[PDB]
Amino acid sequence: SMLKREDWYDLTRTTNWTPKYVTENELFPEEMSGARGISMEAWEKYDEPYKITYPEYVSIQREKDSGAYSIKAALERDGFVDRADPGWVSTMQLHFGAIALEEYAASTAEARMARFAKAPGNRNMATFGMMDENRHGQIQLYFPYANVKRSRKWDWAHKAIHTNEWAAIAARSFFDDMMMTRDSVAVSIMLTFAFETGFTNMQFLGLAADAAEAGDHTFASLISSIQTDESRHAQQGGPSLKILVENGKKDEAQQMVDVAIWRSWKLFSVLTGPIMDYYTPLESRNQSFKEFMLEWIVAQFERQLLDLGLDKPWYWDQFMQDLDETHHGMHLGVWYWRPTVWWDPAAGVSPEEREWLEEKYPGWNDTWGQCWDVITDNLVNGKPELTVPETLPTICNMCNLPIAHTPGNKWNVKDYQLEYEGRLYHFGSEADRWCFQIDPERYKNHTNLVDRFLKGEIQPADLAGALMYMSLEPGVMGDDAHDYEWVKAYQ
Amino acid sequence: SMLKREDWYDLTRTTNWTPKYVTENELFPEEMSGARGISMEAWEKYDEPYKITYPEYVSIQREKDSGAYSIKAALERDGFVDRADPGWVSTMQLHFGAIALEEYAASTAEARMARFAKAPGNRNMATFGMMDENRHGQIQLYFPYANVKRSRKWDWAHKAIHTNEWAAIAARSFFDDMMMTRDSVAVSIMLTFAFETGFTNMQFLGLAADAAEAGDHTFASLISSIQTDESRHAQQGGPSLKILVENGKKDEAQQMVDVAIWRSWKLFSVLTGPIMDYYTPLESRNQSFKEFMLEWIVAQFERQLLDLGLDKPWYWDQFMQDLDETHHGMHLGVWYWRPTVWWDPAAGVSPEEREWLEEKYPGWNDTWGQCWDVITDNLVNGKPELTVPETLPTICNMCNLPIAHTPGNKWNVKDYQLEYEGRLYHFGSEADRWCFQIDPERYKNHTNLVDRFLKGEIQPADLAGALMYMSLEPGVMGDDAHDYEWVKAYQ
Amino acid sequence: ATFPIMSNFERDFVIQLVPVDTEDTMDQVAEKCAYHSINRRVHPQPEKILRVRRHEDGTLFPRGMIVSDAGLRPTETLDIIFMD
Amino acid sequence: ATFPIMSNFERDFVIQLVPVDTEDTMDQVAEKCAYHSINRRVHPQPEKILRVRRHEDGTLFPRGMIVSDAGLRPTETLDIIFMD
Amino acid sequence: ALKPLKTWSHLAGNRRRPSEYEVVSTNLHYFTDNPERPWELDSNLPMQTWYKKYCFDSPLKHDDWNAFRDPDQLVYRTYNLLQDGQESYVQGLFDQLNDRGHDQMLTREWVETLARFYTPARYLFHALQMGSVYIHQIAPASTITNCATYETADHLRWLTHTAYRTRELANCYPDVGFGKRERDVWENDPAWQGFRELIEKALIAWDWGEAFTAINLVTKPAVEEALLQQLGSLAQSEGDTLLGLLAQAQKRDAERHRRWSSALVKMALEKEGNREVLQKWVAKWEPLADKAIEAYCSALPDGENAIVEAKSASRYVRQMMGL
Amino acid sequence: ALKPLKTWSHLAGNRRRPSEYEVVSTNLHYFTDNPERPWELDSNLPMQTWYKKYCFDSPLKHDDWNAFRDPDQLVYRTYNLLQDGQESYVQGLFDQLNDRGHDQMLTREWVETLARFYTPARYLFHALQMGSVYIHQIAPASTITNCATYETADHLRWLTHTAYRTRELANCYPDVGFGKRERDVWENDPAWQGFRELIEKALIAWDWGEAFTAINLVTKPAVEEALLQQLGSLAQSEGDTLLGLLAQAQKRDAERHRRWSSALVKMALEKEGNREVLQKWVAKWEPLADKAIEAYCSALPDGENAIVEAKSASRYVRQMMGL
Ligand SMILES: [Fe+3]
Ligand SMILES: [Fe+3]
Ligand SMILES: [Fe+3]
Ligand SMILES: [Fe+3]
Ligand SMILES: [O-]
Ligand SMILES: [O-]
Repeated sequence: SMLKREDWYDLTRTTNWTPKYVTENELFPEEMSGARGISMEAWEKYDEPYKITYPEYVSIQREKDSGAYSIKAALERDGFVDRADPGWVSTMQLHFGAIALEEYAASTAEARMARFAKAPGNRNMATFGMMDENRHGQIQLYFPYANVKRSRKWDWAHKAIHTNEWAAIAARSFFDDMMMTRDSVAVSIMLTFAFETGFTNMQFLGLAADAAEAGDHTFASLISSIQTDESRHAQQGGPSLKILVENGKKDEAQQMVDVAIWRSWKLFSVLTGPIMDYYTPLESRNQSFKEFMLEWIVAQFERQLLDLGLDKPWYWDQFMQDLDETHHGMHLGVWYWRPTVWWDPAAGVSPEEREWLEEKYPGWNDTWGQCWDVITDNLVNGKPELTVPETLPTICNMCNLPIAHTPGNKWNVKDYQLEYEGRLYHFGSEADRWCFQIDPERYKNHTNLVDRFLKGEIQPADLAGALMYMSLEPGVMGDDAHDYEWVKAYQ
Repeated sequence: SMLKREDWYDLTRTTNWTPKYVTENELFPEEMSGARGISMEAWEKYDEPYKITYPEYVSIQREKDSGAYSIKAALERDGFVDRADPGWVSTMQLHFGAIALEEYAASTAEARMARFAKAPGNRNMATFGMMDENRHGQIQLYFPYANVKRSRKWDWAHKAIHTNEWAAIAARSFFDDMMMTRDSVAVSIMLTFAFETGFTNMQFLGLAADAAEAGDHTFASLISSIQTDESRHAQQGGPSLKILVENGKKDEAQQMVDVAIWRSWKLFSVLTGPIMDYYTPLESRNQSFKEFMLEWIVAQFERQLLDLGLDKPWYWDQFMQDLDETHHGMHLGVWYWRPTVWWDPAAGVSPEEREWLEEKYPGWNDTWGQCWDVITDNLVNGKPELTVPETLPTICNMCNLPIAHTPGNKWNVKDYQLEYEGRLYHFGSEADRWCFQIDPERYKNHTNLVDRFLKGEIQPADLAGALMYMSLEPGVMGDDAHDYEWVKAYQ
Repeated sequence: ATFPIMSNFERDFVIQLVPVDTEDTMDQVAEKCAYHSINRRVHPQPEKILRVRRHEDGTLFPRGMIVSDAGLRPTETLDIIFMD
Repeated sequence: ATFPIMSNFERDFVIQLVPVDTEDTMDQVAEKCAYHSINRRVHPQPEKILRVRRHEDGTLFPRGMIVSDAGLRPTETLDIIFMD
Repeated sequence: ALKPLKTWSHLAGNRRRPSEYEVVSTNLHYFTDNPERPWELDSNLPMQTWYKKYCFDSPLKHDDWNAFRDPDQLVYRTYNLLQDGQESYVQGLFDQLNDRGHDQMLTREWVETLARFYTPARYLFHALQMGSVYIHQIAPASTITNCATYETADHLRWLTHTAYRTRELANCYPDVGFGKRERDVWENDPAWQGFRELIEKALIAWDWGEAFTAINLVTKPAVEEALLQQLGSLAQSEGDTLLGLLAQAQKRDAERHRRWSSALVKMALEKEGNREVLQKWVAKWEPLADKAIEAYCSALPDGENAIVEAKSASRYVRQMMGL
Repeated sequence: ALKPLKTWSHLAGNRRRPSEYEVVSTNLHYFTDNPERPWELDSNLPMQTWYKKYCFDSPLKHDDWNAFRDPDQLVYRTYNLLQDGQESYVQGLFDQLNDRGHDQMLTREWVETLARFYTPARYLFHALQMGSVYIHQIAPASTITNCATYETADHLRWLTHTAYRTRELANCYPDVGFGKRERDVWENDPAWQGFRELIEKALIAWDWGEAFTAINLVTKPAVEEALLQQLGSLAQSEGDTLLGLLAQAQKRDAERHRRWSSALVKMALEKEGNREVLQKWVAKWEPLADKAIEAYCSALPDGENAIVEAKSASRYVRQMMGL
């Protein structure tokens, strides 16, 4: 006979001891542990709500891969990827390039807690965490791998993060700040609680739903599976915040959450927003990116924050108005600058799509439509060269993303500049500039693409130069997803 | 360390012993064993070419189901079965109803060898055989089961063989003769060597290929998997024939093979032939049913028969001419009598399909086309009632299938009648009548549907009566797969 | 009374069960057979006449002759051909 | 020599890097900015004139005034508005 | 028109949503559809007669055998999961106990005990295989047959373990005749004639009901207590941990067979007169079972005690079955 | 336009079709892309400094660490297959040995030996977990990191077995303090201070190269020979077959860690001057390893012999590694 888990579980996490041959601080340096003066005994109250043991893990995860990998081998020769809507293919190429290696990196973020967390329970759960991201990283390499003979772009599922392409920098900017350069307790909150519990756990759910609607059951299977692993490690932030509030650290906690949520939002506004409101076919759109955030992300954050004893970030109101604009500009930028990315941006501004946009976002044509009007005319009038850039856009020094906002009949584009130690920084939002100010030492000497350009680090100092700089060459340089097909509806 | 299979395998099949407390004949009654005077020691030469042990089995088959079942759970909510071509849906409904329970029955046929085969090697391989058919029977119940809320017809995947519907009788006629009522050595040859090695192993391969082309990856996955199990037990006939020839039984062997192949052919001419030449869309037809038989079935039979020391059946020539006719008539019958089957027959006689038919079968329109001309005119001229029957067709007393052949400008429909003990029997072919004559005791008092009708066993003795008799009612009674859509191309 | 026979209509692709009367004429038998073939999947032929011949030996029965006089085994197969 | 500034063109949705010359006139600066906005994703306005104002404090620079006299921090953000 | 159902029509109005088990295992046999003519052929064929005499005409009666349910609810899919787990375990012992030379530390006397009392069991295990595969092809309903199916595979499993171990023992002690002399021990050793007489005779009991009893109710408990239980405890006390564990592992299968055997009897006793039918066959075979346990266990050390413990245990099986 | 490749561009021109292993494990770390600034932030952040000092500045040098290959070629998918197999085995022993009351037949003396020499190992096993998970987040290349990943999971596995067994032993002998007093034994028992001093100190060796050596080349062989090898042989001779087998099972994992550790060293010795680097760290730590084996094994029966066999065996590890 075997025992019930509830009878011996506690013993797996009864691993703290009092060092004697080295001091506690040497064993757990604050810069890596972040105990913040909370005693070892107090961190021992840490109690993950979702428990699991090694044997259960290997058994469960063994069958998950068995399924995911079987699905793939079964639809392999069917070559669906060829009949797939270009808007979709671009979606995957973008996803794999920006996430594959970042997933693998997360493995290390987990490893940080696994070694430096004073909370024993946190340490073991993090070991499964590092195992979860090992899989996510490997499985998301194996899958897109099947398409490397279809386009050099798929090779970016592995190469992206190793390049200086602006979106890649933007990715590393976020991730490094949230999980690679933060102490253990910080990682549990910024990554696990804010990004995984707050964004990806439900994003991947919606992503899996969309994959299915597009007829892409291989990707749909991939995301669903990966998604089922999220809760197991995304749970690690909860208990940490409880401990910090339970003591004299409610403000420190609050500030990490505030930073993490906003930085997440931004990355989300360029990687997900553009995709569900422009790359997905009109007849497959269940709800807008805004409705998605109000229903599956925002409400949950307030709940999480309420039950935890924390408050809504100071920027909460602005953040919700932003749901009407940010991603629209972030989309216009990516498309208008297609040669600077490794996937083909779908314009998604057909007459029908435009009225859908107006329904979901009242006043769209009045503003965003304005720019698209000028762009459409030029494509119809045989002046496409006026739909591609001659300069670089202004990059936010925090989210390393373009500084854009409301245009048209309600022009409202702003720059939250700041002068710190003789240097002038640019910020795409109040929050972005604030994340810099609360901890200037952390971003002070970093430089975005535009800064590097202005310093002669990019040679030749022209557009062709910046392209070789961000490792882009004809073949992977992005263009219109449907080859400007949608333009015929205006001729 | 573990041992290599080759080192201990022989010991798993070193199980024969000399009975003392009962006689060898009591232990192995001839009616169940069929040793045919070949000594225990001589049957011990039996040596299956494909070996496998219990641990390998459970491990291998465990992962096969893991895959097949995962595929299904993944494409489940996608409800492909609804967008599928009606010709396809009918194909599956026909397949599941005629095979599901017959597969399960095969389990027992295997069990016969497992207990009564004097060849030890044959006995163990048959135990895995009975395990293989247990799966095939169960998996092919679980799958169509997913669609019982879509049509009462799916319920036939389980009910068919329990009814008296003519196709069901035809099925049981074949199977019972080949595997349920034959001695062990006979089963290894008639079922395993002739039907599984000779027909289904490659049929299922083609079936799996077709499932894929139709976009039905759940069924495609089902058949592929099942197919991978076939060789493991279909191999059991080989060694048996070797032993029989190696002794003084080459004629007995030859005669079983002759009977088994022809009876197989007939069942195949009504279940597969009609499907790949009429139910499958024109643009998914790789080759004709005839080309399929010449390439994947006939050539292999001659090879198998050559290397084994046997000769080609006496009817071999006729059998090959028959590849141009038999299935065409067998199709016309099923469609013309749709209300008598549980699936919707696809006419498959559109202008385009008709020219394809002419290419694959030169002279088709000259003959078969003739009948279809009259049928088409009536549907166009608003006289559909002339496209459904008022009587019963003449059933062959062996294959319990309609007696049909070449019509039109080359009319050649024949009846190989026979009078045995005051009764007049009807046979759809020379071979069919011959299978009866070589062993009259075996079919003498059996009665086909038409015989039962003519004996007052069906009441009322009208068509509505025979319908309740074969358990058919509006809802499952077959009609044109595409609702006569193809008729518009003639108006 | 009724007598069963199997109809192998010319130009059709199948034999069918067709009940006749022991009193029917080879002419009347052919008419009951045509019912299930002519206009169903075999074109009519006015310039021609339907005859009846025992399928087994090819024996041709006079247009007259009642089933009762043909010496047929119940369920016997008969050809229904077009001629003059 | 060249001097970098960030162009926040009116009615456009984004700030763009736009190199000017220390000798350029606020008028000539606006022309170099329009290049990357007007006809690209912002409609022209003949009845109107393009003016330049420091984005941070809203200060309006005379149509004349050369970059050199505006006292701008390199990379400074400037509004390019439509007025008279 | 008939409205599509929410389950198989023969399961409809079940009150509870049918399990995978009920969906893929029930009312599958069709030969029971026509007692006068079970197969779609001449009613006088010798196999028509065989099923009529040994299946339909069995003294053990019930009006709806298809109602039977396997307490474990095994299905091909779940049988392979469970067993692949168990095999990982036994194959694990094989691999690792070999690694630390377990066979080299057995004593000479115990090695000879294995050549006589252990390895020849491959004959009795295959015999049970044949015995349970016969119940499968003659049982009246598909749910009963399926239990017999998986039990037959367990039987082949035991045979397999034994085949493997015999090779290993022959490699470690090539002078004992391992793999070579089991047939003569099985056929000529007085310690095996008790069991050999029992199964040879039970192997020709064609009635499905008597087969169930002769093999599952009488013979198997005898073999299991004798070869698994008693020899297993002896092996352990003799230093053979591998066989002590292996034997125990196989007993997990045996316990499963007793569970469904017991369930079938439970169902059988609803029908008046069956208890008497079952008790009459038991009474006919039990005597041979005692003669099997006696001959085998008497030759083992503390044989008299082994013979008593086994007789007692195997009978206990049927006692609590209500017999 | 760039022509699509037949593999990852960094694997192109490999002469042989890349395995799943090469496809999902190579050149993944990106922090090594910019030694002057490994992370996409300010170059002066304390974590920038940490990686620069402890990763890039390691005395152990090589021009292309990404070239490293795990001899076992483990991937998440194949790690779970292998281990789920092994767990079925160990979990099988747990389940069945419990079934025949294995814990009730252990002697009183041996039970006390387990409370002192066995259960407190949960602290040393978790410690190794922490130790191997640190190597993972500081190693210079993704293939090296991955080995450390799976090894960390094996470490948590050993911890887990121990946690489970401690509960079972506490249920069977509630008066021993099982589960309750291991921390005090770990912290205050002289037989554990040798090992406790070793790992506590090794746990703060931040250089990736020294970490690999301190934990994988020196500490682990010491722990494995001491707690798995020596205590395992003693357990068996003392009647504890469960621990004798369990210990052996975990040693399969240990052997795997030695295989990749050895491969890394193989690769390291291509670079001139590394052998000396490795031998200097070994020479620094080896002394503490001896003090660990001595304190632990001296307290065991035949301690002097155990101390000799262990010292000899663990050193043999590094000897054949070419050190
Ligand atoms: Fe992940
Ligand atoms: Fe995650
Ligand atoms: Fe099968
Ligand atoms: Fe088969
Ligand atoms: O995750
Ligand atoms: O099969």
